[PDB]
This record gives sequence, structure tokens and C-alpha cells, in this order.
Amino acid sequence: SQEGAVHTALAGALEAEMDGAKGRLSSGHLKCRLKMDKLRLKGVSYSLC
Amino acid sequence: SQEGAVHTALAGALEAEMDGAKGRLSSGHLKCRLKMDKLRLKGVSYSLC
Amino acid sequence: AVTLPSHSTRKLQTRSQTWLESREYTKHLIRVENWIFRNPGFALAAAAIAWLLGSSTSQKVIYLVMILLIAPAYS
Amino acid sequence: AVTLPSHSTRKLQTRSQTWLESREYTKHLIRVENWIFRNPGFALAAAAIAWLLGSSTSQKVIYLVMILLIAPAYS
Repeated sequence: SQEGAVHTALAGALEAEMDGAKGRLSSGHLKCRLKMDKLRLKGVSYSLC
Repeated sequence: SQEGAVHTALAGALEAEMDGAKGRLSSGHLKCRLKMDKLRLKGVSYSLC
Repeated sequence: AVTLPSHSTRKLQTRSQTWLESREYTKHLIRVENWIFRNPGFALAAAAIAWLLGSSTSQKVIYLVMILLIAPAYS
Repeated sequence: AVTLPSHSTRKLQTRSQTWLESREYTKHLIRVENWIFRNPGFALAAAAIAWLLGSSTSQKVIYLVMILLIAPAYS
């Protein structure tokens, strides 16, 4: 049944989970640039509380 | 289930079988001195055919 | 079968823990310690073989450690 | 668990063949060969490290071989 040697052969392999045809990985790494030039402040021209 | 890791962990371990409460080993080593002083020859004093 | 290459060679690196992380450390140390504890005389054999090899003291100690490492794995 | 010591250490000796005999020679050779085939860069690095250690030529070659054996097992 070999299923205990494979479990120990796997080491340093990332676990995942699956819902239907889709599989969620919970450890990744993504790189984004944030164009924050259409950000305003919703709180200027307010009177002090 | 671990049952394949043990099969590989076993190496150089002898194969045995078992009948009821008793275990038969088919690979062994026995030392016997043969007192061969009460053996006779049946054929002596036979007229040759 | 018998070989089953370990995946720790290609350890996937990320913030989250890997499949069996907590065990590696004690894994190798336990294997070596157990094999040596069961077979003590090979320590003497390895000491002799290391002493016969290598000129300086550091070389002989490194030979001793590497022999005592390579034997339990039968690598 | 993970360690599971091999029984070949205490191999029972008799005329009859043991449990998994035909795989003993291939097993270790295949493990080492596969690991080296996957990682040649470490072959280069081990050559360098062996060259830095050991005075004579034979000492350096023995260091190279012992490193190349210790690496695949992570012993």
C-alpha cells in the first residue's frame, strides 16, 4: 500500500485543498504595482468634531 | 497506513510461515554428531543374482 | 518501491510551513544516533581508519566525522 | 514514522535468500545516481571543496567521493 512511504517522501511539498474542479493553494507569492494616483481623502473640508 | 515502509524496512529478515499456533521456519542451522556404530549391511551373505 | 526520492531536495520555499517540517531535524539526528548506539565498535573502526588517513589533525577529525556519517546511511 | 531503521543492519545469514535480497545492490546505486543526475552543480562544488581539503591527491579524491556519497543521503 506504499501510502506511508509516499507521505514521508513528501517533505517540503506544499499542502493544498480542493473544492470541485478547483484547487485552493494557501501559500503563494505575488508581485503587484499599486497605482495610487486616483486615491483621494474622504475627510478634508470637514469641520472639527 | 505505513505498511509499505515496513516492507522496505524489512530487508535481511527471514520469511516464515505459520500453522495454527506454531511457526514454521524453512531456513535454519543444526549440528548433529552421527553415532554410526549400530549400522549393519543387509546384503551380506547374499548369493549374487 | 525501495528508493522513493525525498522531496526535501526540492523544498518549496514560502512563508507557510511545508508538509512535514517539524520532523526533519530530529529525523536525521535520530537515525544517526540510533545506528551508532546499536553498533559501538564501528566507532573504533572509524577512528582507526581516520587516523590512518590524512596528515593533519583537522583532516583526520573530518575523516572520522564523514565516515561516522556515511556509515549509518549506507549511502 | 519517518525514520524506520533498515533491517539490513542485522541481516540474518543462512542459505535461503532473505526478504528483499535482489534489490540491495540497485537500491543504493539508484538513489545516489538519481540525486547526482538531478544536481550536477553540487558535483562541481564538491570537487572544489575536496580540492581545498587534503594534502595529497588520494586524500582529495577520497574526500570528493565521501562528499558525493554523503550529499544524496543527507546523512
